[PDB]
Amino acid sequence: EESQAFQRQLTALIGYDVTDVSNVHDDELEFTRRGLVTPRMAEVASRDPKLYAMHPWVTSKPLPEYLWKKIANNCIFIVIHRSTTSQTIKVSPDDTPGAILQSFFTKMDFVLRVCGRDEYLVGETPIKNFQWVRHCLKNGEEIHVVLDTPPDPALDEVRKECDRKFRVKIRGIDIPVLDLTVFVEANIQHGQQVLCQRRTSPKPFTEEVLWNVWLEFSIKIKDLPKGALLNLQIYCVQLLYYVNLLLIDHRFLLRRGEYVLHMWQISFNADKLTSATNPDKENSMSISILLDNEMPNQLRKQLEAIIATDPLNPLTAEDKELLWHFRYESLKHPKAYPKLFSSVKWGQQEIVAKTYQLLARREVWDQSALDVGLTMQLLDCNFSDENVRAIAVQKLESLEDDDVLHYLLQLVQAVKFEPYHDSALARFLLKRGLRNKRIGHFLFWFLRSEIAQSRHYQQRFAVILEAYLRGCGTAMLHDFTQQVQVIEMLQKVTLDIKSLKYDVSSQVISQLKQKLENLQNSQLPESFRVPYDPGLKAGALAIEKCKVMASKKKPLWLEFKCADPTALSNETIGIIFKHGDDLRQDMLILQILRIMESIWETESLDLCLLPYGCISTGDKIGMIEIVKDATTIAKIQQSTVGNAFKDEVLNHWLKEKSPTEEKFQAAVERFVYSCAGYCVATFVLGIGDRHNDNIMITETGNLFHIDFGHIKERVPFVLTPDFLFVMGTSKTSPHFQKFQDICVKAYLALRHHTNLLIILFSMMLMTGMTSKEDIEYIRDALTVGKNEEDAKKYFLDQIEVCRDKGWTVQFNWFLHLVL
Ligand SMILES: Cc1cc2ncnn2cc1Nc1ncc2c(n1)n(C1CCOCC1)c(=O)n2C
Repeated sequence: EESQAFQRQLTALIGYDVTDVSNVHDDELEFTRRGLVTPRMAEVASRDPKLYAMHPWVTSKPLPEYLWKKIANNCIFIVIHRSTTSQTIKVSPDDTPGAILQSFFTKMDFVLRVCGRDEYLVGETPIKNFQWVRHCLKNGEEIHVVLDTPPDPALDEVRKECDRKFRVKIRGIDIPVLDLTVFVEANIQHGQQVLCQRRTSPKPFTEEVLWNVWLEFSIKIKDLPKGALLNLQIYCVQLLYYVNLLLIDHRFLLRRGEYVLHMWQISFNADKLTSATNPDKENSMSISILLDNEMPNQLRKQLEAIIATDPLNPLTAEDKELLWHFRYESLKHPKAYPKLFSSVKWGQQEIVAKTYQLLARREVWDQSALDVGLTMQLLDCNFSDENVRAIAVQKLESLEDDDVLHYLLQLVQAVKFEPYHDSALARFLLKRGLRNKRIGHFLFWFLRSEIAQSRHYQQRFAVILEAYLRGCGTAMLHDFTQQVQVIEMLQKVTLDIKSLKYDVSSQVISQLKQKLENLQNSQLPESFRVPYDPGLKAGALAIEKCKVMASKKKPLWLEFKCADPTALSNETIGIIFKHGDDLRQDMLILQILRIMESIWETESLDLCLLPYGCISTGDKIGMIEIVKDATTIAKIQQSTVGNAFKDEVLNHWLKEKSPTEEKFQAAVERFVYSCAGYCVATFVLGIGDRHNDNIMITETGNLFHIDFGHIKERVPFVLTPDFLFVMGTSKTSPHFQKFQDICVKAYLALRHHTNLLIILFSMMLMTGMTSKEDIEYIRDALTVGKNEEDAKKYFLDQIEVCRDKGWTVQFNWFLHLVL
């Protein structure tokens, strides 16, 4: 009774009813729901109540060289607040919050919480290892902390509880509303690799097409591997409809009986591997089927060259036969594992057996230091083997919480490549999310994003999210309810306003202010956590400061009062609500940008990127962080010029925005670093040729790219004469020499992680955006196979292309966006 009311709560939180069984041909999902109860109960039981409640955000990574330079006399200052009194305490970087709290007991148990944020400085960790402390030192900000009560862990309450050949009969296909011919193609797939293919006779394409044909395959029943798919496709030759059926179910049983599968239409892609059937029964095409059944010196040199190549380089049959024959020598190299597991003939019982016998000897793999890039390779579309994939998830177990946040989005997307709903990787995301509130918060949104707009993976993700939500605790369930109610309310307003020329009229601005006033006094909760920044609690809408922006898509500019009084400022929380752009694509790029920032940190570099907050909430809709004191490069050009570009404008803008020369000199240095940062990052990703309306800058000189939704004279990246003027070049300058030095050092630093970026990219396009040629872009961009000296000049040439193009490209972009 109250059990049923709790499920409706979950349904509203998830955005999908998990109990629904109208779109299933088996009990996989229900078996998975049941399956995940154990990992859920196991993690809820093993987590420390106190640390789970306070969620301390910490890193074990060494403090970078640039932050060591910002700390004088091995002393950090912390301002400790309480009601009206605040004192500054000299703290050593190695001091534990427990020891610092004893100093505010002798110098005249409570907890140290960051001012105006739900972020605590607790646990056996030196302050230098707290992310917020690192954040403050990075931006040159004073650490303000408040002395208050630790939150009650009671609030985190969890509610109690055979030699025959394989064959398939194709009965027929049928579409309600369609003189071309048509045929059905049947494939036995195991991780992209087609083991066996069979076709039907072409019949005239009508509203109902019957065959009653037994399609005998070459592959034997015994040779079928677990995780193999019966891919059914309809070609008219152009492909129109597809559907997948797992030949061996979640119970290790060979699939039998009658099946009526509603197929997916066509507009490679993770959506093409889905075991799910089309929920649209009334309009979709459906298919009716029936089932009822030691090594030489030279070869080592050749093998080592194979192992060394990038993850995209294809293996020839020659390469594969070499890798397999010398699998035991190959097993001694963890970097070889993806290529070795691609040399496996999975449609042969004896070979798979030998592969499993091989995996028993994982000495080198197990002992090796974790390589994320290598681990990620084994979780892509090329590996359907549960045991192969499990060895990767095993390596991920050793990632610290800080690192899980870096890879979380890609890891959630990587669930799409899993043959079965319950999987080691799904369980891993469940385990990590339940162990940490920050991981859990993002995990919620990431999964909620896919459920909202992916009919291909909503059922699988909805099972995982229900599993999370059933163990996250009342506290967080309350937080997610407040967030879901707010965003649902605001999405309605976003779409309503878009429905009402690029001119923002008086009648439109009034209608928005009218709707927001109506929500405020109605059912909008008093406060809510910011989905892209869970540390911040937003309160009431500042209607006066709210507006509709003069754009193509007409987004909402919303401003909130901070719910936390303990904030040392009366700053408002700015959020943009937008319909028209695919923000899942923006989310993926931003996640890659943060991975690049972490790669530069390893080499003690800070290229000052601004990977702003961005959450996808539904179909072509979501929210974006308003970056305070920032403007568009085009708006700076519009203020002096109008519609033509002047080089002196940018440097002039930074001068008038600077109070002192001391702050202006810092603004120039920040522009040099940030420009170099975006120049390298956008180039590698192939999203460099951009209009200056899509590039922003802060009043503090920080340059940043925005609007990554959907991406002749071309340019590697945007390096315009106005950017070069801030560096002091029309020639060369000590700033421009510093710029080229940063670029090369940054570009070469990313090339040291070629395999990682290639995998992240390969996966990003498969789950977020395309063709083989689109994926191979990054190989050329990262100059795979070239030496550092040769690669150093390559990027220096790319910079020289920008200088030789000038304003040409920018000007042509201006013409493009004005028809
Ligand atoms: C960070 C960010 C990324 C992004 N991607 C798409 N929209 N979007 C908005 C963002 N945030 C932001 N913060 C402050 C802004 C601002 N955008 N804009 C405009 C808004 C329309 O597009 C051009 C920029 C301003 O005039 N100010 C003062």
